[PDB]
Amino acid sequence: LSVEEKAQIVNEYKQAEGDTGSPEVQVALLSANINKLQDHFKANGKDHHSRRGLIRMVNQRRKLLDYLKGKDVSRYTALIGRLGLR
RNA sequence: AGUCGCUGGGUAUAGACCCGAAACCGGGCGAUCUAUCCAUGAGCAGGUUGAAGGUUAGGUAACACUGACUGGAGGACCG
Ligand SMILES: [Mg+2]
Ligand SMILES: [Mg+2]
Repeated sequence: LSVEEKAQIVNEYKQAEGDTGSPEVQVALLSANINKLQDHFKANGKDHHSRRGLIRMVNQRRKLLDYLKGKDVSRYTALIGRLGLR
């Protein structure tokens, strides 16, 4: 993922902060990066050592959602529907 | 003492006392039956079975894979 494509996302899903630590910043950065790789793995089929890196990012994303659900519900469904998951 | 007739018995060559093969060769006739092919036609009551596919619900990062609804394949099944 590029540098300005990171800066496009942090500007968008900022929690009126200027700050990159909140889960709505972190979940957004991972989800844009999984969608980019899906055509790398339709050309490269036998790329197994890079398949291993993608499953790290998927499992990291389901851990931050349950932390988000384990605190609030209003912040949760305002983020699930804004990305279209589950 | 031989020669040319005539009438008889033989012999040679021609179907050669009469009847009787299976086969072989040469010009034709035939695919209105039957054996394949070609062009143009039509014939097969009824009653079962239920493939692939598709839709949608779940499902998965995605493809997996599940269910339901449909669907109408076969040198398929009874008749
Ligand atoms: Mg004829
Ligand atoms: Mg004929």
